[PDB]
Amino acid sequence: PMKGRFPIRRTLQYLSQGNVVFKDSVKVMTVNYNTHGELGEGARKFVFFNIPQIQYKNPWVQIMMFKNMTPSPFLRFYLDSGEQVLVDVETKSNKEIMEHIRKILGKNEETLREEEEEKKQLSHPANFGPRKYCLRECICEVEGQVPCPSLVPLPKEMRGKYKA
Amino acid sequence: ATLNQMHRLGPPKRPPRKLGPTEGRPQLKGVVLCTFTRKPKKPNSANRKCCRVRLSTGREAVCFIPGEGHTLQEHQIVLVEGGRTQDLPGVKLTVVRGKYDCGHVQKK
Amino acid sequence: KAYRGGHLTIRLALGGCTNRPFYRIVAAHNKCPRDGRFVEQLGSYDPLPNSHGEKLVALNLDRIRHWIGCGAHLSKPMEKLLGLAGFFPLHPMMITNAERLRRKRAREVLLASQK
Amino acid sequence: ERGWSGNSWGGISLGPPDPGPCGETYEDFDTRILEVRNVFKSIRVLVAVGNGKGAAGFSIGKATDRMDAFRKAKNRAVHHLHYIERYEDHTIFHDISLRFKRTHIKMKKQPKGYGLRCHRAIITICRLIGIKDMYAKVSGSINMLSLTQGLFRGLSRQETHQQLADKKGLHVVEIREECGPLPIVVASPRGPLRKDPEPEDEVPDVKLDWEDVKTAQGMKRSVWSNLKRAAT
RNA sequence: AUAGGUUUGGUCCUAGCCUUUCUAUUAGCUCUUAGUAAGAUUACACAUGCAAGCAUCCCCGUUCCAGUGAGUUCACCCUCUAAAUCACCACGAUCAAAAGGGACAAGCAUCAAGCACGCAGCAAUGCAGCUCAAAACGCUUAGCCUAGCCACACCCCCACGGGAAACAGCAGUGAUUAACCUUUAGCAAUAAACGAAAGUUUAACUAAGCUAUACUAACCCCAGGGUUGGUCAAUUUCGUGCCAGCCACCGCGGUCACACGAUUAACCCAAGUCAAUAGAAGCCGGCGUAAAGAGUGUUUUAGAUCAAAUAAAGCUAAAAAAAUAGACUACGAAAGUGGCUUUAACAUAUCUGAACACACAAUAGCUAAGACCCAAACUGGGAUUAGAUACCCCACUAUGCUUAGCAACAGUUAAAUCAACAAAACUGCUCGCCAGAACACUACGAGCCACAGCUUAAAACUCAAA
Ligand code: FES
Ligand SMILES: [K+]
Ligand SMILES: [K+]
Ligand SMILES: [K+]
Ligand SMILES: [K+]
Ligand SMILES: [Mg+2]
Ligand SMILES: [Mg+2]
Ligand SMILES: [Mg+2]
Ligand SMILES: [Mg+2]
Ligand SMILES: [Mg+2]
Ligand SMILES: [Mg+2]
Ligand SMILES: [Mg+2]
Ligand SMILES: [Mg+2]
Ligand SMILES: [Mg+2]
Ligand SMILES: [Mg+2]
Ligand SMILES: [Mg+2]
Ligand SMILES: [Mg+2]
Ligand SMILES: [Mg+2]
Ligand SMILES: [Mg+2]
Ligand SMILES: [Mg+2]
Ligand SMILES: [Mg+2]
Ligand SMILES: [Mg+2]
Ligand SMILES: [Mg+2]
Ligand SMILES: [Mg+2]
Ligand SMILES: [Mg+2]
Repeated sequence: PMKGRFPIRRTLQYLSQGNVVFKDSVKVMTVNYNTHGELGEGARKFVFFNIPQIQYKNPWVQIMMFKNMTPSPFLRFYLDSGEQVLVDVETKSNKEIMEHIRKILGKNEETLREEEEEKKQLSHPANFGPRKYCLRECICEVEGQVPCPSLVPLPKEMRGKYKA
Repeated sequence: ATLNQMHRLGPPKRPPRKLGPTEGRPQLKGVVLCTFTRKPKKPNSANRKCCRVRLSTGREAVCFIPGEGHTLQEHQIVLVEGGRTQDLPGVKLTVVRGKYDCGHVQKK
Repeated sequence: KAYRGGHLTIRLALGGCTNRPFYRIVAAHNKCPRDGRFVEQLGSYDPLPNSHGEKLVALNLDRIRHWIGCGAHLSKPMEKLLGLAGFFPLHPMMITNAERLRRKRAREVLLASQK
Repeated sequence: ERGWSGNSWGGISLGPPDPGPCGETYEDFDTRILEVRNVFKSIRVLVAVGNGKGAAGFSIGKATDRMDAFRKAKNRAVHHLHYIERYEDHTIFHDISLRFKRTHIKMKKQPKGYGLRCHRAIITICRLIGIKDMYAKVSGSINMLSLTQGLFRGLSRQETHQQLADKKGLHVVEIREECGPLPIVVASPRGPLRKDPEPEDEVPDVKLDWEDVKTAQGMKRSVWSNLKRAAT
């Protein structure tokens, strides 16, 4: 079987389950957490389960982790403007931490839907080209138009061999 | 191995495939230097018809002549394909019948 | 790729098969090959009448206006297509060729009458 | 009709089992040869029987003559029948991963019309049992006796939906993509129903197979997978 | 992979090799038509003809298109900003160089060190730094990430200069390779150049020629190729007799050969068939007995969650090493430690983690000296059968002696215990190691030493097993 505990974490589908897409301001996220203590349990889970998803959805944000440097776990976000955002995470479950960061620094569903609609415009259905970029290679694939000579020979009157 | 070891070692590196007597080519042209017979390895007994040929690559190699009866002589041009002769150790080339000087086997 | 000089131009790139032409209206660098790299596809043109007896022309008018406003040139066939669509004035040569064909048909009719 | 090959005994039918000394008839049972081997001479034969409605079994028979071995194996098989539970009488209730000795078997429940994409011996035994849709992969040593024993063991140790409902005291609700968001209750507890919901495990600690995940992610590239084949 | 064949007297396990599938090229045999697509082996040498003009002179273009794959992280993103198109007053868009930042193929660590590869100051100058086992530096291989892109354009990377006289433009040729398209037509369409324009030019391109390489559709008569022991669909009668011959693997052939040759019949595919070659598909598996975990301890960038010792002094009873205690099981990292007294004295508040660092350890042998009762490899002498006793006896060396030196850790017994035998099974986490046999405790390279060497450790040929 797949090695390690919770191998589902190492599947693309789980990695794409992440619902936190940081705004463009966020550059760095530091995660200070403690290896022992019940009050930091959620933070530990946040490192175990959700940091991979956050990194997957935010490949250009620098995520760094720190262990047993402070009595209390916390998150810090550095923004492009130079601002710092501190999030205390004692007594908070990993899900609560995810919701908090999504609310304060995550793009809303409206902005994401706008981005997908913008992405849609790039692939105009009316263009003709290779399958990698377009739905159809040629107009001859459209019913009612003259089909390929490869699949249906043209009449002699439309071929140059019989016109020259 | 652990995940760290698999990461450090990386994807398996399949060694490059070994080139055979034809050097990765379907056939090779050759010039017959001498014709002779060789005896099989012994669960079997026969006098297998073989010829030494200088290939277009310059290497000299032993080839097996299939069929009943051949008219190959020295300085004649032949085409040799791959395929081991299972009885003869070290013979890994076979003369193509019906190409250049080597004619097709005479009927009966 | 850096070309010495050159400009963008909206032109017709030929695809399809032997004796079955089809055109893509594209904005591309003039030095690029006819059916090679382009900047954007701005429409299509099927010169063969379909089962309904129509020649189908698709024009991305918004993007055509954008690229003309960005300094793109137009090939003569594209100018003639835009004139036929009513987007541009009729090109002078459509008018002149129509007049020439009228005169030729008049000469043929006069020959028939003379005979 | 031939078996798995022209010269192979495997897959060949031996007909119904003989009427037993107990006085039962078995005209609804079909017998299939799974293996024939020369014992150094005598013959050892592994055969399987089944009525196509969940009752199936297998047995070994040893005799100097092949037909005597067949008869012994068939008659002993009919008296060692497993009953195999079938979901909707066409497939298994859930995926079954087992290892018998050095033979590993992964079985996957499949929708209707999927067919039997299994080892040929597994196809024969499934046809005897009455399973019509299933996927199976055999790994490790492909030993025919171990394969048969592991198959019967895993298929006899499958938990039905009613069993799960009674154990967990909860409704087993089926979701089908072809049926939209409609909830289909396939089983309800016979006793009282627990009012506290199951813990909503955010990430279950299940043992995944790299084979399935690799196929799901599209990184499988085998030229032998998903080949067109005759109806089974 | 839905798998299959093949190691044995037999079963099981492990493990390689091969079979079945899909493409491409070449070869044998065969081949009717129509449409379409694709089309030197060679960065070897090229006869011949064409491939760039336009235009009232200036200019502009010939820097493009077309070609090839030799070399090979100039291709991508961001910053800045030329040239170019259009605004044409720029405002600014579009496009896109040079420069700055980042990213960017494969194999080999037997390529482990590179050798100036950094920083600070206006400069003078100052500091000694910079990259690298998380792979620097180096060698080898290869066009790439294909609406296309990169590189090159006879060679000397470049091209002032030199070799020298150039098809990697189209058609065509010689040589070479298993590899082999016509020395056609037209600028009618589209594209490019030029012109104010009518227009002119273009081996781009368009329309044709050749070719079962491929796809599509046919066919009025018209079918071939391979195969038929098992894997794997399908043999009649003769010939031959371990010969001739055949096979992808296992194998067949010694007078009844379904396995060779002919013949009959059948089977598969079919204008093809399928012989050779090359791709397509490879490690989340293991390490007692099959390849792979037995010297000991400490540190180590990081990762994990499991936070009767020893040495030194003395002393000694039975007869130098220590009866009883010891039926004890203690001390130490291991090796080892068992007479008595005294003095020092037995690391560490998580775990894993050095071939390369430091300590030990046992292993015999050398270099200086010294002692020499006894024993004794070698070296001599004595006695013995009928190649004496190798073996018994005597003597004496090196030496024996004394100094001075050279899988780990943390949990569980819940499950179906579990190939087999060993040693009841498993989990989590980490490190090391292993991918058929032999070549090979090997060769070469490197390091260490140095009479013998030790560590790391291949390749060619061969086999279907081991
Ligand atoms: S692809 Fe359009 S005519 Fe063939
Ligand atoms: K001019
Ligand atoms: K190249
Ligand atoms: K060059
Ligand atoms: K033209
Ligand atoms: Mg058969
Ligand atoms: Mg095998
Ligand atoms: Mg052919
Ligand atoms: Mg061309
Ligand atoms: Mg400018
Ligand atoms: Mg640049
Ligand atoms: Mg190259
Ligand atoms: Mg040249
Ligand atoms: Mg040059
Ligand atoms: Mg040429
Ligand atoms: Mg060819
Ligand atoms: Mg051609
Ligand atoms: Mg011409
Ligand atoms: Mg053509
Ligand atoms: Mg025969
Ligand atoms: Mg071993
Ligand atoms: Mg440690
Ligand atoms: Mg260790
Ligand atoms: Mg050595
Ligand atoms: Mg070497």
